[PDB]
Amino acid sequence: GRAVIELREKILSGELPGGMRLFEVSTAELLDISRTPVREALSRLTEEGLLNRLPGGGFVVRRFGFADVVDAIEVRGVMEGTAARLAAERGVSKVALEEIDATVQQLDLCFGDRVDDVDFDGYAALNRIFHHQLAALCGSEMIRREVERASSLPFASPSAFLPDKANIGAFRRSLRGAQEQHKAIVAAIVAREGARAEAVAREHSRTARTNLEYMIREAPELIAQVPGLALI
Amino acid sequence: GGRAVIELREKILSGELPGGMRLFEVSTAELLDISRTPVREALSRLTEEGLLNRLPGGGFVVRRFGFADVVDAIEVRGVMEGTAARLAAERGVSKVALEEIDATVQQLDLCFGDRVDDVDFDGYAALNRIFHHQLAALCGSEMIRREVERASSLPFASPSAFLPDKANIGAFRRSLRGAQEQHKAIVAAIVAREGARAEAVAREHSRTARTNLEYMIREAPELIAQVPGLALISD
Amino acid sequence: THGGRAVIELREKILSGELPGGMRLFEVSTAELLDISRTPVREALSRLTEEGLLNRLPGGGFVVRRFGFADVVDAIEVRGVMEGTAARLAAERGVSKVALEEIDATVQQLDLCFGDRVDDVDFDGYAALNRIFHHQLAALCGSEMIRREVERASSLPFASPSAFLPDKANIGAFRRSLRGAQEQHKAIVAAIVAREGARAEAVAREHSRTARTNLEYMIREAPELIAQVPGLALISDH
Amino acid sequence: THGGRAVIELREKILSGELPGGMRLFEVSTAELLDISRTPVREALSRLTEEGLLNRLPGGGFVVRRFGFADVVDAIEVRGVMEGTAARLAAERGVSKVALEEIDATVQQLDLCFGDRVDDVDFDGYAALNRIFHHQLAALCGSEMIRREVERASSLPFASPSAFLPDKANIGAFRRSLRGAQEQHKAIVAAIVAREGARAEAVAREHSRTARTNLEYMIREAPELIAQVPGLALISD
Ligand code: NA
Ligand code: NA
Ligand SMILES: [Zn+2]
Ligand SMILES: [Zn+2]
Ligand SMILES: [Zn+2]
Ligand SMILES: [Zn+2]
Repeated sequence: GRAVIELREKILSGELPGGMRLFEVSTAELLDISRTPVREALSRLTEEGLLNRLPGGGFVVRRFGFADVVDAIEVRGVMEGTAARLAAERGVSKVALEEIDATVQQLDLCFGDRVDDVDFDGYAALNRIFHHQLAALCGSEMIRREVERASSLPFASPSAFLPDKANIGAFRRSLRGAQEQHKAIVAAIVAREGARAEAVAREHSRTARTNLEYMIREAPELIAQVPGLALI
Repeated sequence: GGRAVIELREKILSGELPGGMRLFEVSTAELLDISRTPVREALSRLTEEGLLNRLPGGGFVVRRFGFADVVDAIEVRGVMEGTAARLAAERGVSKVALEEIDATVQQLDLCFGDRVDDVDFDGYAALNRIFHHQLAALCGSEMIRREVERASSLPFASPSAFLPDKANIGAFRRSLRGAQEQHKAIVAAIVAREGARAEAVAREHSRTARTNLEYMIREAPELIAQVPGLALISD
Repeated sequence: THGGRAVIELREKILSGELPGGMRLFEVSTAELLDISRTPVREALSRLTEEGLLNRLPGGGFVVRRFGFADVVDAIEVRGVMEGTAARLAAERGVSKVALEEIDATVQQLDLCFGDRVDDVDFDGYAALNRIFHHQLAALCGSEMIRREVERASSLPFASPSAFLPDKANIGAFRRSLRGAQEQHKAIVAAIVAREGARAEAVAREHSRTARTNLEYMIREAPELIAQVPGLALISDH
Repeated sequence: THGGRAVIELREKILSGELPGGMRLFEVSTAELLDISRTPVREALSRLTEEGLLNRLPGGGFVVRRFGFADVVDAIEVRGVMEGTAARLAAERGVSKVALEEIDATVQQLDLCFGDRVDDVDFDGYAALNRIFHHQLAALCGSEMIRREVERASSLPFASPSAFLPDKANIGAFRRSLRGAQEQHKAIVAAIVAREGARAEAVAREHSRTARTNLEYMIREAPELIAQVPGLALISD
């Protein structure tokens, strides 16, 4: 319920920092909520990967460094590469293929005549749809939920490195190449080219890594706009 | 908490608590005859393990599995183990971690005799668990170790799942020779910084469990009941 | 040399379709047709067999090799596979400071070909520097055998890295495609520096799909460009 | 034919190391050495340049190509990469019922070369059937260009499937066993049937990568033997 939302907000803002131990009574007091919803909130946020359970009881706010962000992006890329390869090997229905191709055609409409001209917000929304469609493309529920789970951490999400404030020249310029990769993923799946589909979908996740590296080096003010990046 | 986890897992895997059954901490506490505090932890831990799903309106639901789920889970474990192998090959491995896994590989070789059938199956199964735990931790990333171990958390996704004690038969002992050659190649590829090879061999290695599953279905159906949760699957 | 001149002339006659696919060639008849001595012709026939433009027949003579669209696509695929091999081996084995500095310089020069508009691309400069980049990539791991085999896989007129970048292909659609191709050049070098062999191989192999896309664009949208790629106009199943 | 006999004799002399790497060969002096006419010697020297055993010199004539241990390893690497490509393309494009039946028959026949003990292996039977399996794999996708390039990548004596099998057998050089090699043959076919291109490429590449581990063990651990082995004696190191 609302206990999950409030607790999640306090973890993501760094208010409850990594390594902080949390107990049902002391957390219920901190949030000013009953123990029953707090119990559910602590357990749900362990399942989400924001907290770890301690031996002997209680919870601890999970610590994330830059290396964890890079590894989580790498795991999303590996899992998205798996969804793409399995769709290419097993085949995709006419309908599912038509839907993902429609999203790709829609994403092309985000790009103007100059290298800088990109509808950043439209791209970010359509990009989420494309990645959800790719995760479900092979028709396996197990694959879909594992791909979605690898994309569940705030900084591991496909549109995590495209926040509203990152609508700048350098990030927009990068989206052209990223969209060419969306097209190649679909073309490889259609052609039953599993190795290519996996290779492009895995490489595509290096765009978020390259963006993260740009935020660290050239635009540190952007770090705070990425969900989860306030935890680092 | 841990005892509640064990008992609840047993009741799900036996089909006593069938797929689609809604569970609550009060009714589960009553059924297991355990306090609600350990039950609450057991329900949440078994959601993380993938045996239960949380319901939006409260409570939990026992997850249902088909043959396709078993095959996909093994595929995901192999993909993740392939990732651990590639990252250890690209990033490098400490002298100590390398010495430890190599010791496991040397001990695994001692399980094989002169005849194709002469195989210490039980020794192999125990050392195989160690080898796969060492591989998950090899690159030194806690995030990778955690995600590889999670991928191996389903009863049928585990590296040892398709090596139950009763599967100690000719056909299985013969297959272990090639599986051991794959363990050696994984370590050799990592040492040589050959990431593409390390990933390819570790991913292929997981196909051994898929072949074992297919052998159980077609040639030895009596073995199905030896793999946790496999007997419940109807397709 | 007399041998090298016979090679040039004979290659020109094969690529123009003057000596069509399936035509049987012998020393005497080739020497007569080129109006050159038998000694350089013998060398030219053997060198063009090694290049893949002729096949040896059981009997001492040769035959002009016939190519279809499937051959063009497979040749580009083999180049991408071999360039992916050169990239992976450079990433696994390591690259010398000097070789890395040289290929980084080519990548930096290639970036200078791109302007502010998606269309603003120095096409001719890109085509020349692209050849250098691909020669440097073939030699990057330091193996002579690998360099030799990668170069051979890039030896057909339509399998070469700048085959699908003829001077007349300097049009909007091609200039826009070069931006993504250059990002791939950068990623190949970055993956090699990071010892990321799987990534290096994946990007280098994907990079060769740019030529395949250029080919498909020539067939569907710009048929006038087909005749600009050596030997392409001969192919009847485009 | 006179030409073909000159090719065979010259190839034998290069492979044995009798004509070592770096040795310059000229038409008249080579014709005198082999005791053969001018016309067949021209064909032999040109054919062996096309095969990659000789290189042409800038001023005219030929030179026996030098191969060191690093060249052997790189040639096997190129072979594995090309065979991995043949396997992946067969898996992606699909194979006919007939071609699949033929290659599966070869795999079943290869099982017949194994006895109850690890050392109980019919090496000569295995070598012959293995060559067939690799020829069938190269042609499986139906592309003449791919078939041709895979065969070219497998043509150097030390990169050829089934090369030096009795020699490896003598010294226990099957570090990756022949049973493991046969399990890889089965997995290649199974991956192609299943349209699993990434798996087919990975297993076919590993199949050759492990063949190089075996040949490395031999060259390094048996130097006293390789100087008498045709196809290895020519190695310069
Ligand atoms: Na409950
Ligand atoms: Na309800
Ligand atoms: Zn995307
Ligand atoms: Zn294992
Ligand atoms: Zn290029
Ligand atoms: Zn073989």
